[PDB]
Amino acid sequence: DPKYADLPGIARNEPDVYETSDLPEELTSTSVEHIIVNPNAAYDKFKDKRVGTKGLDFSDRIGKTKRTGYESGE
Amino acid sequence: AALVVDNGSGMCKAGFAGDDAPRAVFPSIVGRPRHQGVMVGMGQKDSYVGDEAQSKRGILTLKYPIEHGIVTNWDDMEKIWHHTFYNELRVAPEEHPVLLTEAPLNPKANREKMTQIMFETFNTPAMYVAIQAVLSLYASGRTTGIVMDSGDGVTHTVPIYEGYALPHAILRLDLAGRDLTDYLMKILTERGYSFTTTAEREIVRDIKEKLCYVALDFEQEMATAASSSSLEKSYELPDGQVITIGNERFRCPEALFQPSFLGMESCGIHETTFNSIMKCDVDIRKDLYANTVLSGGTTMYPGIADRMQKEITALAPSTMKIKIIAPPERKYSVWIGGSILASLSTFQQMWISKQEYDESGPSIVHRKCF
Amino acid sequence: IANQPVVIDNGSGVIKAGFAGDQIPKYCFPNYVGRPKHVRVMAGALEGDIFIGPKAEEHRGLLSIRYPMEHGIVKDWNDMERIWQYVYSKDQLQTFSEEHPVLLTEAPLNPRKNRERAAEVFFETFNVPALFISMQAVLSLYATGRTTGVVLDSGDGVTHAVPIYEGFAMPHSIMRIDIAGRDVSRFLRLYLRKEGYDFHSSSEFEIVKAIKERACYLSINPQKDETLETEKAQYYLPDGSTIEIGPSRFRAPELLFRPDLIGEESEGIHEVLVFAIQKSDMDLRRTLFSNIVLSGGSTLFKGFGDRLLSEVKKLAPKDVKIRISAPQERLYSTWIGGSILASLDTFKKMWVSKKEYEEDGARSIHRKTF
Amino acid sequence: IANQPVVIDNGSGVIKAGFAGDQIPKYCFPNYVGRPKHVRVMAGALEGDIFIGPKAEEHRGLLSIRYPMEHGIVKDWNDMERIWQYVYSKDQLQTFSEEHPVLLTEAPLNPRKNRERAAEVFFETFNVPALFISMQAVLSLYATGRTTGVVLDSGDGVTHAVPIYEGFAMPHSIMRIDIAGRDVSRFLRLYLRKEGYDFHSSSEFEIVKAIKERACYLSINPQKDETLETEKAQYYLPDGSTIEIGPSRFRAPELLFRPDLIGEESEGIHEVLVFAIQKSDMDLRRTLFSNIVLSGGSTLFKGFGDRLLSEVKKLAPKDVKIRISAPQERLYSTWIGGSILASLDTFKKMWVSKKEYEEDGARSIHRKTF
Ligand SMILES: Nc1ncnc2c1ncn2[C@@H]1O[C@H](COP(=O)(O)OP(=O)(O)NP(=O)(O)O)[C@@H](O)[C@H]1O
Ligand SMILES: Nc1ncnc2c1ncn2[C@@H]1O[C@H](COP(=O)(O)OP(=O)(O)O)[C@@H](O)[C@H]1O
Ligand SMILES: Nc1ncnc2c1ncn2[C@@H]1O[C@H](COP(=O)(O)OP(=O)(O)O)[C@@H](O)[C@H]1O
Repeated sequence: DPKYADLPGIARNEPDVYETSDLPEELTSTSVEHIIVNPNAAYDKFKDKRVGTKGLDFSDRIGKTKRTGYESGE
Repeated sequence: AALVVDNGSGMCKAGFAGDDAPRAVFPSIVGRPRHQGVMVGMGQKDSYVGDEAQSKRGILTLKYPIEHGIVTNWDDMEKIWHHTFYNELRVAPEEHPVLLTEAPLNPKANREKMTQIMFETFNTPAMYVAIQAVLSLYASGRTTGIVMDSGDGVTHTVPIYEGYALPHAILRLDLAGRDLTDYLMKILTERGYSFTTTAEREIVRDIKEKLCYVALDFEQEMATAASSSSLEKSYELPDGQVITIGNERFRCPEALFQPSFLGMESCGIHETTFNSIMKCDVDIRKDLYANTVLSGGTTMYPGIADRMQKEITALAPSTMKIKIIAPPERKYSVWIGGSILASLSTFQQMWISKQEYDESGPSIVHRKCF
Repeated sequence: IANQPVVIDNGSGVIKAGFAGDQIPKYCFPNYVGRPKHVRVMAGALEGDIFIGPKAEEHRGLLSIRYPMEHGIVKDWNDMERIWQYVYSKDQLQTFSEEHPVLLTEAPLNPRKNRERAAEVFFETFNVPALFISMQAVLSLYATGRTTGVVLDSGDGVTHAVPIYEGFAMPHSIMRIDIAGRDVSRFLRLYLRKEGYDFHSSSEFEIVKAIKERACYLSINPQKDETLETEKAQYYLPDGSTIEIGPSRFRAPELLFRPDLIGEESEGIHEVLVFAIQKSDMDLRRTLFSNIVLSGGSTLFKGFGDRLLSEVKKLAPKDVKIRISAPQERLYSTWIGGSILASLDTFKKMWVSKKEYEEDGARSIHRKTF
Repeated sequence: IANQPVVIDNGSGVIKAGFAGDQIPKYCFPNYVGRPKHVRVMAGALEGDIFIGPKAEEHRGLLSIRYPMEHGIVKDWNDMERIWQYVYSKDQLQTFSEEHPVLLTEAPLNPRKNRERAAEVFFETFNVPALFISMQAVLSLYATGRTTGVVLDSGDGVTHAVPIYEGFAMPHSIMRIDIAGRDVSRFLRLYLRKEGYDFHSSSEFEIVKAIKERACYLSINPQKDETLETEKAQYYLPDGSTIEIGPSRFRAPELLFRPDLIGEESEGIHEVLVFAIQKSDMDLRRTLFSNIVLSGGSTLFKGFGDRLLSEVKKLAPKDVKIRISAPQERLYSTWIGGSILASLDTFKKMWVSKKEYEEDGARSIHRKTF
């Protein structure tokens, strides 16, 4: 205020701002069956399931016939 | 009896089918005077076209109707065709069928409006649109090979094998001759020589064509250009005033190989050709390397082939042999193709007649493209 | 281990991160590194040359977008490592990488060198206690809570179908195609240029992706809707400009069912599903048709289920019950599966320890990974 | 040296001097040298043949005004050195150029020789400890106290629009036009001669500038004020004589927004602002419309903001918020910005020492510019 009050080439009794007025489907298909995912229930179903990781090797090794990973959940 | 009319953004090349060179070659520009309410003298035309607009640059506002190979002002485009047919060629459009040229991957609206005007406004007996890149092969008599037809509006690379096009391999870049002119104006202004107006823009374009050349090694040429003043050449303007272009001479054409200078955020023209070949089939790549054709007038820069050879060779395999095909007559290579194709008796069947247009509609052009 | 394992869904579009037990992924951000292309002049301006996640989304206009991974294969490893560093940073999980075990979910039938290098980072750069890599299809079954089912997981990067029966997976019946969500966005961009809308910039391509998600429907009969005059559905761009998408809405996404449109010699998404089942034993084929599970974001197109069911019905045998099941959280199904598997005590035995990796090396990852 | 820096605004119209500690420029005088009209060979006449600022104002009728700077470019360097010597005189500031560093405000996109020669003067003619040239647009943002914002700086010599976002200046979107406050004074002098008031002498050109500064309003509808009979407002000269301005008052500055009316090949002041925003990325365009800052002396015209807002609104996209935040001290904003920048601790790194200039060479000023 005192800064531009001293100066001659200053806008006085003029508006500062010139501005404009302030202005203020597939998941619902019939064909597909819709499943609701409940992870709490899914955990309970798979909770006590186990796998046999002894002798496990998925790799493309030819030696020693065919292999099947995860023997049993004993 | 047929007419070949290339609708270039820079220059309009028109003539009769079978001719070696185009009969009428003039700039595709309309010049309207900056007239005030003050009275003007006699012999005053509301809108000047071609050589007249180039002669009276001082007062006339020059507006190109084609921007990046797209017709922005169709009313002015009709006036270019009207001057081409009636004045320059001295032939009625009702007599001869007209062969037209389109850039690849252009807006569908161009073909739709193009055919409407020729059949309705000019009442031509037949009209056929051709791809500029495909025509350039007829000029070289080659069925196999890629073409780099770089115009004033856009640059495109269309690989064709044994007369079969790979549409997925087609690449379009908006970088072209007109953008280089605007770049040259800016860097000349930084040197001292200021060019602002539309008339001055055309004078700078005429200067560019004379002095500018492609460097083999950009950094080494600029380092040598900085050291010695042997590359520095003088140019005489329409006025007595003389200018010394200096290092900016060879700096302008670099943008084609490094678009980062202009700020295109795209790959260079040498990278576009390589990228297109990589999109192409593995078997035919060898033949595309053997037959890399340069077309259009934007490849008339001295030593562009030398820079292209080095850059493509670096990108290409070490075992592969890279051969660039750059004939002396590249500028009129597209039109000559049109003349050869129009002359061919086989093409006689390809023409779309007025009757066919009336029966089908303007959609007929989309069906008979490729 | 007392510290919860971190689930990292390394998707091409968006990376979904969180701890095991969490109901939904807490931290989901786009999978790309944005670098500022414009020059910094003022003092107090934006700090850093690297922007990842919401900072990149906020100030996208300044940045140049660059995806490090394409079709589930890491192109730039330096960028991919920095994003994994960002997952652990104060903005994301804000935890030590050496304290928590990691569960990575890669697409099936990826290169061995990609898996080897990816693992090396999590043992060398990050001192992780244990790493286990899992398949996308297997995790989707844990989320759905079913041991038997065919999982058609059409992602942004890759589309694959893995038939799994009562836990057993037939590795020879797995079908993978590179064509995915990102290819439709590029294919739509082709139609936008033909209509006359330019989106050259990496930021403008992200707007094309937003346009695709907003306005694209899958036609039941493609040739019928292609011929019929389409309603020009208007979309409002971020700046305020309106674009008419028109026929491109349904012509672009058709790529998923017709790969010949781009010109790739591959099977359609509908052929991938049925062919994968046909490879399976005669006895199980009817059960696999009965248990079909959709996954991935690229299935969210309007009329996907209607079009897919029509195409599967034509290819499938007569008098077979075809039941297509869609989880409501299609996008989040894969991650939720990871959280469910990771929460299980059986997961502890599945781990490859840091010590185990150091002794055996890359072999340990190939031996224990599927 | 720790001594406070001296800010000097290189305004074609009025030079604004002062220290970085000062809140406002104390010393503001016209940027021209005043010499006696009659060539004085004899003694007993005006001695020194140099009158600057108040000395020129005292003997205004006797002297002949010659501006050394035109469109932000120095024509006569000898005169400019005398003006800069007057800045470091007993009359104004009264300090040693050897003790205090200097901050200059060079116009954008000037020739490199103008920048190099200007620097040479302050190191060779003046033995300055340190010199730093800064951008006029960037300084305005420091004065306003915002990083993001469009700066439409309409000066006496040059009018230029620079869009800057988060302290990043887009060099490709910058637009510069030579039609500035000086040209409006020239056009008003022509219109005043059409009213029947001759201003033949160079001293009388200052009275045309005084008339413009006192009485000059921009009409919202020019046709209504042209049709309406004017009050014919009288202006009083120092001698006592009156001038009836009439319709020339408002119909003179119209050429800023419509320079095609007189016949000047330019876009216009409202056009250069809109185009400069349109060049920027789609994400930023909306933010640039919502954040516009007016700078320079040729914005003090009565009803300037009202006319500009209307002309921008019609060109700008629909349903977009346009906020033109003008300060009260637009005329003195550039110098205040320089004082703030000089006051910042970051400036300590920005300026180049005299010793560094002696060793490195002239090129030094170009590399440190940005
Ligand atoms: N000898 C040359 N040296 C430098 N630049 C050149 C030269 N010849 C042509 N050019 C540039 O190339 C541009 C187009 O070449 P031109 O000779 O107009 O062929 P064109 O086929 O008419 N282009 P188009 O208008 O699209 O058909 C010109 O505007 C120049 O910028
Ligand atoms: N509503 C939608 N309609 C159409 N496509 C969509 C929709 N939402 C997302 N997409 C597409 O799906 C992609 C998301 O892929 P996503 O499933 O997250 O990948 P991934 O499984 O590899 O992690 C998006 O990038 C987009 O291409
Ligand atoms: N109150 C005013 N009304 C109208 N025009 C003015 C007013 N004050 C100054 N001007 C014009 O603006 C010019 C001042 O430009 P200025 O802001 O000093 O330029 P710079 O930014 O280069 O220093 C004057 O010469 C005059 O033409």
